Amino acid sequence: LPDYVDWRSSGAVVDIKDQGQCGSCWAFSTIAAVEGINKIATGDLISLSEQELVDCGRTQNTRGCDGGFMTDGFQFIINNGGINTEANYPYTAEEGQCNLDLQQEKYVSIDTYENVPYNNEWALQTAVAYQPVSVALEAAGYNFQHYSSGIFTGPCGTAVDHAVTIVGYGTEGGIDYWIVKNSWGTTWGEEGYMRIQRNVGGVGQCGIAKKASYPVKYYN
Repeated sequence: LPDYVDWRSSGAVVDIKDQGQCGSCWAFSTIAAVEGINKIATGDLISLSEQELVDCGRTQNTRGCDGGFMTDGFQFIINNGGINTEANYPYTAEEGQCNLDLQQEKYVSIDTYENVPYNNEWALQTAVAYQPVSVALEAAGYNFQHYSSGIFTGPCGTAVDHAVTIVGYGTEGGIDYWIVKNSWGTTWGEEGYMRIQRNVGGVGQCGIAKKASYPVKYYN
């Protein structure tokens, strides 16, 4: 695998977004991964609608601003035959009624999704070498919350509670890291991103390797 990967460098990552006062992170992670594979497979970068997932993608386990799962996000886009753009179905940071007309407008599609084998940073690295990958991690701790620069090495728990998107990886000063795209706006971390320690084993740093998944498009 490559020594360094950064999906931002090849125009596969939309500018940093802010979920605001709403636990919709599963939706931001779903969308960032779909945005990535769409650029990789088709050549065009399009900013897509988190609000559509929040309003229209509710399940037994996925509950808009009350948390959810990227697998349900991917499932919705597959089931619906696509997803609308950010511009057409804008983000409100509030749970609203599913706009059926906007739901019918489809600008990006995915064919399938896959789960990265659990607790396997090597499998995760393999997946990230091909595309941005949706992950969940433990983001509730003071140090994670106040992260501003460098490679985050903890402390943090492992009990997944917040979804982000891995958009690359690398090594600096002998320390391996993942590049994480968060949805807390540009004022958090390294202009919205975090470098977080990689190759620590097991569940990965802050549990990052526990529940990784990515969307699939059959044709390039």
